[PDB]
Amino acid sequence: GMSNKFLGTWKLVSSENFDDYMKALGVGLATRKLGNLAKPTVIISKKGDIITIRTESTFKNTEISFKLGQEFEETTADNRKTKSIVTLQRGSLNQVQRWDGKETTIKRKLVNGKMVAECKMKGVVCTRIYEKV
Ligand SMILES: CCCCCC/C=C\CCCCCCCCCC(=O)O
Repeated sequence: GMSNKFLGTWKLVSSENFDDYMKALGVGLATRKLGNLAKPTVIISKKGDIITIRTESTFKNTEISFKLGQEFEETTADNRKTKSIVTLQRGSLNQVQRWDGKETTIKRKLVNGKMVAECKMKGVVCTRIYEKV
């Protein structure tokens, strides 16, 4: 299952191409300006086979709970209602969100003890690096 090295609290330390990623999602300018300033913490926890990913920031908080391989309904930070799934691939925790015939992926992987989130929508690739805190 998911590595126990994911469990705990993570702080954003770098974000590359997030504005274009949000644009691809249809997020408007005022929201993007606050999203570009946000430096969230992400808390990953697990109870039995249920994994929770909680994001906290001044602007927006989110939380998802899921079992690997089991599709669920999600509310995203920008207020999309998606059909989502999280699965593993080579230890990467990979999320897909679907809605209105569109798709985005967020792949969260451990790299030298950091957590790297690769976020893809259309041709846009955004990379967000987190330190464990
Ligand atoms: C919730 C805190 C960050 C987002 C703040 C701006 C709010 C809405 C715009 C849409 C953002 C959707 C992506 C959120 C980030 C996913 C990748 C990650 O966990 O780093």
